[PDB]
Amino acid sequence: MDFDAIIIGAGFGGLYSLKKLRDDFNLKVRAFDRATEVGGTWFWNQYPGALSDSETHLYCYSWDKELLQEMEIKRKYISQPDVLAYLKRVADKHDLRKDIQFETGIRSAYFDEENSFWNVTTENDEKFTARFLITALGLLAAPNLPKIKGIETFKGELHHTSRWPKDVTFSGKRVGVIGTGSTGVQVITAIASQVKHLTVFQRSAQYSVPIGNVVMSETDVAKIKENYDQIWENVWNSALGYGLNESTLPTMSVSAEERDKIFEKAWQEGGGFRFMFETFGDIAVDETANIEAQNFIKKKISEIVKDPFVAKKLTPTDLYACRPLCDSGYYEIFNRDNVSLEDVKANPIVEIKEDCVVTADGVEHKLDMLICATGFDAVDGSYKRIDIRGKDGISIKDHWKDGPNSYLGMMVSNFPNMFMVFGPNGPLANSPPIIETQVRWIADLIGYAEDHQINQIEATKDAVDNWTNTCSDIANKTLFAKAKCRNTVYLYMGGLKEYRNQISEVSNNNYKGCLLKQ
Ligand SMILES: Cc1cc2nc3c(=O)[nH]c(=O)nc-3n(C[C@H](O)[C@H](O)[C@H](O)COP(=O)(O)OP(=O)(O)OC[C@H]3O[C@@H](n4cnc5c(N)ncnc54)[C@H](O)[C@@H]3O)c2cc1C
Ligand SMILES: NC(=O)C1=CN([C@@H]2O[C@H](COP(=O)(O)OP(=O)(O)OC[C@H]3O[C@@H](n4cnc5c(N)ncnc54)[C@H](OP(=O)(O)O)[C@@H]3O)[C@@H](O)[C@H]2O)C=CC1
Repeated sequence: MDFDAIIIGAGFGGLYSLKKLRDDFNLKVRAFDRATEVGGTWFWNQYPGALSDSETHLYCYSWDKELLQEMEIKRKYISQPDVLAYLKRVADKHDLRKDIQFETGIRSAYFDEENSFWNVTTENDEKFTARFLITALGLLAAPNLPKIKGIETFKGELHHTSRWPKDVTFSGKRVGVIGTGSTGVQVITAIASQVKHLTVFQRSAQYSVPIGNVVMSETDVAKIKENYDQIWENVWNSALGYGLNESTLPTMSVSAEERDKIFEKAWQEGGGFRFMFETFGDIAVDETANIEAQNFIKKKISEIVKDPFVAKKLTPTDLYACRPLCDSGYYEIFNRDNVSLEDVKANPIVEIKEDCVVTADGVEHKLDMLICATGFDAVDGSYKRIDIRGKDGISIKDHWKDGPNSYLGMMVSNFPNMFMVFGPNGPLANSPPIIETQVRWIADLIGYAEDHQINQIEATKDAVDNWTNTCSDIANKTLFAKAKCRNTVYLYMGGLKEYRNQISEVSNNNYKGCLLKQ
């Protein structure tokens, strides 16, 4: 009797969840977040070089036409402080904070089968009740780097990229970075010119393409805002929602000289998804096609990195091109006299002293600062860190013991009245379009519940297994069977448009696979 819905999360997913349910469906709803301000991961992740993978004019909401026309499009891609300022504007305009309880982590969510609602308890023993639970948790857990003996003995600055403190200075300091993923590449490229010396501890070299983050002219921004309606229709009609001309052309169907200029054109425009999916249509499907994309980036590495032994060290061994990163000058950094690259697969880290990282060759790497760009736990980690218990009292820890399974990426069997926003078993595409799709869909169902006097919604065990069927069927058709994440399937790989088709069919067929109770 407290609320119609409780929302966990104050980022992209939770913000739109609260706006949709409160202002478009007149529900009484409260949102909770451990943060002190809106933003989600854009409020937490403030490491150097933090940048969006998707272009500025698309990494935003589409449901507010006035916001689209007044939005600031400063550069082709948007930095973390600017995303945070955008989400704070969204909360300002739509009067959202008055229904968000900040500095409040939820500890447990217990489904009350008798009354058909959720018992939600914060970490300060505050207990709320609500008919529906909206979980917009994102992806977060941060595996710091234990496994390395003696990391707790380090006397210098030790930061994980997810907990990046304020007022970090780099001048005159010897800095080390562990991790060469998307975050590591961004930090390394941003700080190398600022430090006295940078040591990169690379376990696995990955492919990276230029992002081409350039300033946007008054004319560039005007052409976007004049054609914004068509731009978003292309997003809903695409597989990735990145504004790309998604290619159908086979990689080997063109000559070697034509293939080189197609890759070169995308290399100049910039963009990771552009290089994989705007160039040709079978790079993630055919091995001969994939190797062609590998050899182009491998050739680009050996031209940029003048030292052939450093270039060889940066070249991915046998890793096939599956999600290459984007960078703003990552390969050029290793030409600097103050940058050292350490292959910690052939020369592993064995211990950390009070003042250094020591490798297996005995070399002590003196450091004033050690940055851990080591990553984040699995996508179900944010859910397992919650004490959620549905029917018969089973917890999501037990139910997802062997990975996350769901119906349409939004519903979990044995967990009624719980709807996941940007959760696992979802599509691989631009996140704001995915979040908007799922939030509009979930709100449509809850409105269908208030109209039809329904107080319990639950997915069946077989609709979930049917979802695992279509995800595994599409996934096993693509090259994503070597170094990724994902018989539990983690992602639906049919694209955004087919995901919206799939989810529209069951909303048009009386929510097939859902157990509606009155
Ligand atoms: C630097 C960066 C750049 C990215 N760029 C792109 C891009 O270009 N394109 C793209 O498609 N994706 C991108 N992503 C990924 C994706 O867009 C983000 O994960 C996205 O912000 C997800 O939004 P969200 O609201 O669902 O989750 P989040 O933004 O992570 O918000 C989740 C919130 O829930 C809160 N929360 C969780 N559990 C609890 C609890 N128990 N109690 C209280 N609060 C809780 C957290 O504190 C957090 O504030 C990027 C991610 C990062 C980190
Ligand atoms: N817009 C963007 O481009 C961004 C996207 N993201 C998203 O966030 C997710 C996380 O990105 P990231 O933060 O890079 O997390 P990642 O897991 O992608 O990067 C992990 C890095 O840490 C290294 N590592 C982990 N453990 C060790 C160890 N014990 N010793 C040495 N090296 C180690 C890994 O090496 P190995 O590979 O050998 O395990 C890898 O290089 C990505 O999936 C990405 O999609 C986040 C920020 C920016």
